[PDB]
Amino acid sequence: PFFDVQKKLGVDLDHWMTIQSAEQPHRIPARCHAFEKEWIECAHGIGSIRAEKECKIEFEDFRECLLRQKTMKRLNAIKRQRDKLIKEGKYTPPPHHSGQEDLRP
Amino acid sequence: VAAFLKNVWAKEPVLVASFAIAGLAVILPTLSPYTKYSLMINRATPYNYPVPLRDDGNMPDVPSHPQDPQGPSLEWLKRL
Amino acid sequence: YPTKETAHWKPPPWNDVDPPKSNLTLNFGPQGVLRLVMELSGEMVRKCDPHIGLLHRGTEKLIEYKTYLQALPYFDRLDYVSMMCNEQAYSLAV
Amino acid sequence: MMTYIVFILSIIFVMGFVGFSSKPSPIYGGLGLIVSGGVGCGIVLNFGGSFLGLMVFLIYLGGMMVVFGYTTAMATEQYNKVVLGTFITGLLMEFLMVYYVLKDKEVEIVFKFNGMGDWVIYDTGDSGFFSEEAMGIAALYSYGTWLVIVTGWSLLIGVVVIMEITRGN
Amino acid sequence: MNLMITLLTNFTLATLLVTIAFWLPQLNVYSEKTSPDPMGSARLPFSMKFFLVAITFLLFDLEIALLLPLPWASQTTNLNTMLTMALLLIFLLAVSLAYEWTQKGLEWTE
Amino acid sequence: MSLVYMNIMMAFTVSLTGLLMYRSHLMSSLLCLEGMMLSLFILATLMILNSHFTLASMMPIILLVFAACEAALGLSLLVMVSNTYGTDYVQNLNLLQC
Amino acid sequence: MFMINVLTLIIPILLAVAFLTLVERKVLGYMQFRKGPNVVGPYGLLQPIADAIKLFIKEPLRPATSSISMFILAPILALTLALTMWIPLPMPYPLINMNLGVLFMLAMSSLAVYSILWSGWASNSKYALIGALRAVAQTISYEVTLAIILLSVLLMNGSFTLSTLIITQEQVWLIFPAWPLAMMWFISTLAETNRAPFDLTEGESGFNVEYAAGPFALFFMAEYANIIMMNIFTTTLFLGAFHNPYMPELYTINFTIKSLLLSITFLWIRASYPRFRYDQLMHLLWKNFLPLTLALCMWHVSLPILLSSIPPQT
Amino acid sequence: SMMRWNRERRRLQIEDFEARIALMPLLQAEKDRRVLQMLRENLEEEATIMKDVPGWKVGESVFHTTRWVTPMMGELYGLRTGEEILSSTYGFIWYT
Amino acid sequence: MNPIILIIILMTVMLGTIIVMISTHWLLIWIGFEMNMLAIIPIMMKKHNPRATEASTKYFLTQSTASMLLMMAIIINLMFSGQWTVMKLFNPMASMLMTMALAMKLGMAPFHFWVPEVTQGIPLSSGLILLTWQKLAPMSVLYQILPSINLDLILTLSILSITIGGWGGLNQTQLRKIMAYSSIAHMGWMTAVLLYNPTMTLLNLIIYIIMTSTMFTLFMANSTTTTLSLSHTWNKAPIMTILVLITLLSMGGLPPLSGFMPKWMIIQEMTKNDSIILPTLMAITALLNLYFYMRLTYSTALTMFPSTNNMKMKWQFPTTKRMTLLPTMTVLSTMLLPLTPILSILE
Amino acid sequence: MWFEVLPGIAVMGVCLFIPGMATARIHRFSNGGREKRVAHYSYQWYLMERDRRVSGVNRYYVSKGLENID
Ligand SMILES: CCCCCCCCCCCCCCCCCC(=O)OC[C@H](COP(=O)([O-])OCC[N+](C)(C)C)OC(=O)CCCCCCCCCCCCCCCCC
Ligand SMILES: CCCCCCCCCCCCCCCCCC(=O)OC[C@H](COP(=O)(O)OCCN)OC(=O)CCCCCCCCCCCCCCCCC
Ligand SMILES: CCCCCCCCCCCCCCCCCC(=O)OC[C@H](COP(=O)(O)OCCN)OC(=O)CCCCCCCCCCCCCCCCC
Ligand SMILES: CCCCCCCCCCCCCCCCCC(=O)OC[C@H](COP(=O)(O)OCCN)OC(=O)CCCCCCCCCCCCCCCCC
Ligand SMILES: CCCCCCCCCCCCCCCCCC(=O)OC[C@H](COP(=O)(O)OCCN)OC(=O)CCCCCCCCCCCCCCCCC
Ligand SMILES: CCCCCCCCCCC1=C(C)C(=O)C(OC)=C(OC)C1=O
Repeated sequence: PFFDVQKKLGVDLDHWMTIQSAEQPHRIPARCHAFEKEWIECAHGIGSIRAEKECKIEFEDFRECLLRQKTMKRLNAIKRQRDKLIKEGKYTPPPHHSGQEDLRP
Repeated sequence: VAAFLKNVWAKEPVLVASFAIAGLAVILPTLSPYTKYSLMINRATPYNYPVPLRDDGNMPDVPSHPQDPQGPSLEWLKRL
Repeated sequence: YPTKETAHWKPPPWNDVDPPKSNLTLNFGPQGVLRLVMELSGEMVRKCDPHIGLLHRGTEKLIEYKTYLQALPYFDRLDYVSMMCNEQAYSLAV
Repeated sequence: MMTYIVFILSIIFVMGFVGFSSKPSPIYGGLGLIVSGGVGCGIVLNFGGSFLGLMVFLIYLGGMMVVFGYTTAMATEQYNKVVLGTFITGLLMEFLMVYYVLKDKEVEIVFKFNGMGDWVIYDTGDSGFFSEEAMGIAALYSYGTWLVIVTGWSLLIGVVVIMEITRGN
Repeated sequence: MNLMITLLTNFTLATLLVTIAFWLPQLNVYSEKTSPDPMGSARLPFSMKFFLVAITFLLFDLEIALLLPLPWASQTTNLNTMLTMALLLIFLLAVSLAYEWTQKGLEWTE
Repeated sequence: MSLVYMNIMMAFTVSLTGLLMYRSHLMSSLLCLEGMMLSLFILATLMILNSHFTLASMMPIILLVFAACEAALGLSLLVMVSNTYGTDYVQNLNLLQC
Repeated sequence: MFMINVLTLIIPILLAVAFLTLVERKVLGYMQFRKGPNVVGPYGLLQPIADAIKLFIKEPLRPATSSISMFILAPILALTLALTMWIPLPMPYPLINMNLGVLFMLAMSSLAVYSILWSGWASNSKYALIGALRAVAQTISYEVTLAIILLSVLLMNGSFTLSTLIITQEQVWLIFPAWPLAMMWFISTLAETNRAPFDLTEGESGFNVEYAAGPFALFFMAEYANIIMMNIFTTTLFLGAFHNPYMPELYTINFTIKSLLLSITFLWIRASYPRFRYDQLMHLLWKNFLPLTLALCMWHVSLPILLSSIPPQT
Repeated sequence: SMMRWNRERRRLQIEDFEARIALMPLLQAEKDRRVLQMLRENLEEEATIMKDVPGWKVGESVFHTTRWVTPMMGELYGLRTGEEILSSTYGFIWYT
Repeated sequence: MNPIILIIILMTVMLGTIIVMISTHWLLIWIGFEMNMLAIIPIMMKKHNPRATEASTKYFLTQSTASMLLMMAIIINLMFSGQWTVMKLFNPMASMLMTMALAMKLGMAPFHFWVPEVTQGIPLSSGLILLTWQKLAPMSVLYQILPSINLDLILTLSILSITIGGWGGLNQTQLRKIMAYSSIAHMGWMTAVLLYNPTMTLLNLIIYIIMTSTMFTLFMANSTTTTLSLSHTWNKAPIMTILVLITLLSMGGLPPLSGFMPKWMIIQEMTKNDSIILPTLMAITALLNLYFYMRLTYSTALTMFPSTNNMKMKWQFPTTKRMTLLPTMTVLSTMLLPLTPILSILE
Repeated sequence: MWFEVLPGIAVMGVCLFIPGMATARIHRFSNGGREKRVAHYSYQWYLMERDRRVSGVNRYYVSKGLENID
């Protein structure tokens, strides 16, 4: 029994902390504001059963924004191959990846 | 009601001062002419960048320069 | 259905009340001088038992072997912040 | 090493819980939970949770664990193999987790876990002239009105409830 | 980082002075002491009143924890709601104090 | 996912299995329960700071306050048990077997 | 270079705690119509040195402790927390310039009761444990009015930054708008440090009577570091001095004179009053200071709003 | 006195915030060129490292969207030195 | 207890259950459970004996463990979804932890081990609150997360609750432990149909609360906590034996009574989903609950156990106890089966 | 008389004077004859790291003015 008193009375007791894309103090965006806005606007109103299969792509992009598992796995692959080629002597870093180049601004 | 006040002011003046200060703190922001200015100052404080509007062609109340006459002014805060 | 395991289980009380199955005693010792045996009930003092005799020196048995002039300076040392008053009390007695 | 420091603190954090989950006595258990609270506070502070970390000190440690140690001091009259074995067991399980995720840069206990330092997943921008965590806690009085009502009512009820059940009548 | 250096220096100075205070008179070979309390051997009597003042501290400290973001909360643009809820939290701390008062909870440690 | 989250979850499970395997004292059970609460505080805090989800920053404080109030209630229960048997041993709490 | 700054903080702390003992004995001498120490050094200036060397070669009491580890950790924690309360103190510049220096000080002074608690449980005497629990209950009681008075003052500051508290008081001392907060604050700092008329660890055996003379001297010097520190924090908080950013030593001399006068005011209060009974200072906290502190907390919430004087966040 | 002085301090806060606002477009342009510099450097070094690895697409986004994602800390400073990593990811937390 | 304090504490129990029912944020769900436990602890310690302190300690420990597992499920949902809406969970680990937490809060087997102790340790009115009002909030959270509840887990909890609540009451003579094992078996029946049709879950919950409130109201109106003191009721008040007869026959699911109404409908919703073995073994296991109900009806209504002499004094006084809604709850727990299609008001 | 207590007060006051004078002089020595940069907020740290990059010598306190542009 979800007695939806907040929609019946028109009061906002707890909807404001419910999502990251809601209204925030000083308009501070979440780090996954755009992905969650896309997943919600995809999945809105069509029901959860249709949302699990018709909005899976935006949900996967949003989960991968939140947890960065694919990004960390890709950086693991690049850094592991990089240290392997350092060990094999076949690669050398540039001067801008060693700290010898007096950064941009 | 006046004998009760002198009685509790003779017996327990800490609690009389406590309820007096608390009652002033409750009622007095609804009676002050400066409570409007607290809100006006808090909304005049620019924590964020004032993101500009795309000029469509009809916005006579939005300036094109910060030193333009139209727009919200803060002479009320400089004067007070 | 009582088994061998549940052979010691007695029934609960009818009013569901089981029986509950003290107060502090402090010996403020000599560490003038005075011993106190406090029976306290928290902050409150229930009993105060002052144990004395830590300066009983047998003064008035020693008076019994000394003359009246000789027993005068024992009175300086009884109420030993009130010396000449006790001298006066003994003098008025004699 | 210093790029892994939050992870390192978390290791001590887990070791701190094996300090008191083995339960030597409630007093050393309280001490282990205090040290655990300090190092978990350090974990919080190294993400930018300054106010939340000082709530771990002021309210969890300085407020609540003081009352735990105070109540414990009014019990357990002042004067094991199970505690020692469980402590070395939890120690070895945690350092085997450490060894696996540091030699593999991936582990999977229940979920998959990266083996790099947790610095990688931060943000590369500024918050301007505020702390975002500070303004989100300050919005408890502007946006969190219902939350303040139910929290203050629970604390008032907590005062009433403690005075009821401790009275014994 | 400077804070970690400072905490380590303070802890190291404290541990150094504690080690010096615990082991500088141990170099002396004074004597071995035998030495064979107001309570004689009685068990520590529990007092309900110390536990009540400790729990009352904990509950008012949770109310303090709610009160702590007020200097940042005054900067809001919803000042009527902020002021109402601020006065309401201080009033609920006052009502907790009044209920602790009038039901004799603040007695013999008043 | 992130490597620190592994340790905070594993700390929660360590304090769980400590709370799910008593030795004698009820106070050690309360300490395991508050270790669980502390690990929940740390994990919620690291997520909310990590995601820059601003309005949930008041969430761990709430997660503190309620649960510490809960802890206070638990301490009172221990004291009442300690006012019945002299100790807080959980094997004295066995009258309800019959 | 930063470690030089840390040592030039913490070693003069130890020297000022050493000579605060001499200043206390002298000022309490002349207020009691006698002299203080003037034989050991010229004007008694070698009395703390002689007394420290005496205490560090005094025999250990060698007691039976329930915990050896907490018996070691209670002086370590007391000294460490006594030294870490100084590092955000803006005088005119803090060692560690942190954004939440006030809240850091409030937390690290809330952690100071574990020294009393661990040292009381480490003593096998039940009477020492009872006195430790009374001292802990006193201290955590007065922490409440510390936190709420401090919050009510910092509603005029705008932040928890201690360095901003100098900027706050450029036109007036903050003792003028907050003297009831200032006087309840001063008595609450008097009751935090177990200082007379609130010294029930010397009223008829405290928590640390079971230590050796060395660790007792360490507890004593942590307590006097807390006294000097809370007077400096009170001086920064209510009696904030003038600061020229090109001449910082003007602020240093000014707050140093004010903090010395406030520490001597502690010395002068213990030379003037009888002790409270324990329930009487519980009555002073829970039934006198806390209703006034809640009323003034409501007042200092609502007063920047009704006057339009809400201070800046930054 | 606190009324007059806090009102002047609010005016000073607004003056500092307007200075920040006037400087923000220059800082935003510099930051945009900064992060695109670092991503192009990482992309070219990824191209010259990940040649032996089978099936590797250089610059392969892990998102199905073509929208610009704000770059992560490890995406920018992953190939650089740990000193720059510390001085870009813990410095403000550790600064005094 | 002060009556004003009692009213404020009972309104706080109700307010905790309401905040669980009406909120859209998981933190407010956890807050409502915390408020509910925090307020219901003094209701259990109403009489101040060591049994109520033991019962309240066991209740506190199990509900606190469940609240911490609930918050860990919430926090894992925040990991894998970044939001806080009270809806389906976005991780099977969070779903398993929340199902475990709610099975602990309901006291479903094998987390049942607190329910017969705590109900025995507390008075009959607080046992009524524990066995009726404290089900409404966790069943509401289970009602809202049923897209994510694992089928095998909730059905294992359901059949283990029905079997353990069946065999538990067969050895009992205390009425509060009988009602507690009856509670465990009925919660098994309610969650066995949760993923198939939650309207029948709400039906079984309402009919169970009516029958349980009838039985506790009869136990309070006769001041009876054991079987053997319930057996003196025919010599004191012969109407109450007929009332406990028809209500215990109704709780066993014997038609034409109202407690036949849920379980039949439950079977009616489990065979549409092609489960035949499972409602059959559930209904066969419900005969155990019926058996110890029949034991109580033999002890109370259908025979006359011998009384004592002092009962003759109690003949000279009528019951002044406020038997609130007892004829209403007696009628609504027995004669309601011809109104079985009223259940569509719960859809 | 009462001025006999003033040597101890003088010693203690010099010892209280030392830390603030020391941190002021060490901040001016370690930061180019000026105050230590106060970075409480991430914008101040952003400008400070920008200063450390535009100085060229990896020191934020080395200021660059109009002479660094044409
Ligand atoms: C920070 C710099 C220094 C600050 C000042 C401190 C320096 C002086 C210190 C002197 C030595 C003190 C030693 C310890 C003394 C402890 C005892 C003591 O004083 O107890 C406190 C006593 C306690 O009361 P009591 O114990 O004396 O009285 C008996 C109490 N009953 C009746 C309950 C039994 O007083 C207070 O608590 C007062 C605290 C300050 C109150 C400030 C009120 C300000 C004005 C409010 C408004 C009043 C007007 C009416 C309304 C007008 C509205 C417009
Ligand atoms: C509305 C604004 C907000 C109000 C709430 C917040 C106030 C802030 C302060 C919080 C104080 C919390 C605790 C107050 C408890 C009051 C009840 C009380 O203490 O009654 C007992 C007392 C007799 O004392 P006793 O029982 O012996 O206790 C030992 C001390 N002698 O009895 C007494 O001493 C009698 C005291 C009651 C009468 C006080 C009257 C003060 C009048 C001041 C001016 C008008 C203020 C108007 C505000 C509303 C007043 C009701
Ligand atoms: C920030 C500043 C902090 C300052 C803190 C300290 C303030 C007070 C400093 C001390 C002031 C002067 C004290 C002089 C004491 C008397 C010394 C003396 O003359 O001792 C005489 C004694 C025996 O001499 P003898 O030759 O036998 O005499 C017969 C003569 N026909 O011979 C002896 O005893 C041997 C010689 C001992 C000399 C000791 C002198 C005092 C040592 C003080 C150490 C600390 C000083 C400050 C350090 C930091 C600043 C440099
Ligand atoms: C029995 C055991 C031993 C007992 C004796 C020793 C321990 C007790 C005494 C020491 C207490 C240690 C306190 C450590 C954290 C203090 C809080 C803190 O860091 O506050 C300062 C500041 C917050 O302010 P803010 O300005 O916002 O941050 C800088 C942003 N520009 O934040 C910062 O500046 C952040 C700086 C980086 C983060 C620092 C983390 C320190 C390491 C983790 C804790 C280690 C200690 C663990 C045990 C604690 C006590 C139980
Ligand atoms: C989708 C569904 C959503 C939710 C729908 C609504 C669900 C309602 C569930 C109601 C549960 C009620 C629990 C019991 C009432 C709560 C308060 C209570 O326990 O009162 C008993 C009270 C205590 O008095 P006391 O003096 O302590 O008794 C001991 C004697 N010395 O007094 C007594 O002891 C006197 C004895 C009689 C008390 C019986 C009260 C029964 C009231 C409930 C009736 C049944 C529920 C309503 C009908 C079904 C609705 C679904
Ligand atoms: C690192 C060591 C520094 C020196 C030790 C602390 C300073 C000397 C204080 C001596 C002292 C005095 C004068 C003193 O009077 C006193 O009794 C109340 C003490 O406590 C036992 C003392 O410790």
